[PDB]
Amino acid sequence: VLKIRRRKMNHHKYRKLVKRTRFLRRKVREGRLKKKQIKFEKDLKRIWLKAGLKEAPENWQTPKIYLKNK
Amino acid sequence: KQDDEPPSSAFIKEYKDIIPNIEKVDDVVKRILSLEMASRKEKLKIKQEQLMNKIVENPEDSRTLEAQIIALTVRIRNYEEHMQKHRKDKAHKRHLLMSIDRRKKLLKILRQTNYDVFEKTCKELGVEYTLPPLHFQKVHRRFLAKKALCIRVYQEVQKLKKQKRALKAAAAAAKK
Amino acid sequence: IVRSSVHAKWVVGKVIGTAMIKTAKVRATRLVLDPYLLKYFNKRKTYFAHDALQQCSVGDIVLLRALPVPRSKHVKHELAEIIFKVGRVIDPVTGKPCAGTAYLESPLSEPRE
RNA sequence: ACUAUGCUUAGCCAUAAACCUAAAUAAUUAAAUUUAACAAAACUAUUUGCCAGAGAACUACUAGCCAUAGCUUAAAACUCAAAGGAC
RNA sequence: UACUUAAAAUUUAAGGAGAGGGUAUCAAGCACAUUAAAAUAGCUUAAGACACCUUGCCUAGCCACACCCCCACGGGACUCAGCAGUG
Ligand SMILES: [K+]
Ligand SMILES: [Mg+2]
Ligand SMILES: [Mg+2]
Ligand SMILES: [Mg+2]
Ligand SMILES: [Mg+2]
Ligand SMILES: [Mg+2]
Ligand SMILES: [Mg+2]
Ligand SMILES: [Mg+2]
Ligand SMILES: [Mg+2]
Ligand SMILES: [Mg+2]
Ligand SMILES: [Mg+2]
Ligand SMILES: [Mg+2]
Repeated sequence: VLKIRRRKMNHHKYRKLVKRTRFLRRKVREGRLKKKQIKFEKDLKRIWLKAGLKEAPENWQTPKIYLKNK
Repeated sequence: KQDDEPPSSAFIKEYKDIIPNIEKVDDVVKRILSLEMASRKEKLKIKQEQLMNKIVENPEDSRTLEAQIIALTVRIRNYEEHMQKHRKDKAHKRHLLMSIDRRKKLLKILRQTNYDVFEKTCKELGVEYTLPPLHFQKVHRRFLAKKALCIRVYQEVQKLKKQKRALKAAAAAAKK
Repeated sequence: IVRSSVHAKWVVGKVIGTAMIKTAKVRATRLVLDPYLLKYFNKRKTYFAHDALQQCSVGDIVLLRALPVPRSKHVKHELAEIIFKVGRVIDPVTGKPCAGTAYLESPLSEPRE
């Protein structure tokens, strides 16, 4: 009885909280994805540098997979 | 397409062996009992029988793995023709994918039991069999991009080694 | 003609891969006792074996002989025998071809072909 | 009174009390089995998935996703001696 | 210690039947393979690789450490983790 009411009341307070801070969350996300991309690029640079290459493989450009490509 | 398609003048499987015995039959009667005045289901019973003769040693038996595989190839090619017109039919798209997977399961059992029959069945039916991969590979944009660089990085490192070996050997040859 | 140090002087397994040149990847299984349950389960190990003639196919049971000196880091066995060929089994008891629990050639007959 | 929308053509989203609140499969009906009660009589075997007090929490972080106020995955700190189910 | 060559104790190196802490929100690792004309594109991984975290265990005893920089040419912040004793 009170367990769905509490899920409902808890879920109600989260949707209200998300609405109040919707714009802040958007800027948080765009920055979390940018860090997620830099971490991806750096992890790829580590690989070729460890292998002994001084420059990335010819004709290679790290794909931007977290940007608004779709 | 496939090498053999039943002609429109062929009789249905019920009267395939009966009309030849009859001494004289009218052209109209032959046309009524031909494949022109029958449903597509009837034309598929003729395609299957033709393939059973050309592959199975004993076409009388239809419960063999080789015969069951032949039954599913006719259905699979039938579902494919259906899906070429009914592009948004999701029940038949499911029927096609489940029969393909069923044929693979049967080809696996046949390979494990009678390899000689397995090889003929695949060659005649034109079905390529790929063995199940030992490990499942996950797929997503981050993995496919890192896996492409890793292959590229390796190739570049090996190409450099080959060039160094040639130059090192060339210098040694000149000294000799 | 000293024998190998490795414990697995003779190992039986199934050929799970054959994509390396002159080498067959073989999966052996042994029974290991679970101490809590006191029930036996299968522990599987991979053995690289030297297939000189490339006569191995995936799914066939084979017997491996430990090499006296390791050929490489992982190749420490050779292909002694192919116990069962995949899809081409020959019954040991009667000697007649079989396809599962059935005789492709009856044991009563004597084809000698 | 009237709009999004319900319709069609192409995609996308992947959510329901998506519930028969019953995983599938083969048994048996006697094992002196109401083996709690209520549902839907009980129960054996096989295989996989899942659960390990409640709240915090259909949450935070993480990764994937055509999803960008989204979905799936999913904790801890901290608090209580209960929470919960059937009659 | 015996013989001028054979029995031990004690180690070292290379290995592998099997067993061996936690986190899967660590799910991919990125050269980790084979052949031996030097080619082939392979190797490990949900039966838990890789990463990180924690801990001496195997107990007639064993292992690691010996001021610090894993080491110790070299360098540094320059030595009781021997007994007793002191801050
Ligand atoms: K040290
Ligand atoms: Mg309207
Ligand atoms: Mg319901
Ligand atoms: Mg929800
Ligand atoms: Mg959420
Ligand atoms: Mg989240
Ligand atoms: Mg807790
Ligand atoms: Mg987390
Ligand atoms: Mg000190
Ligand atoms: Mg030191
Ligand atoms: Mg002291
Ligand atoms: Mg000292």
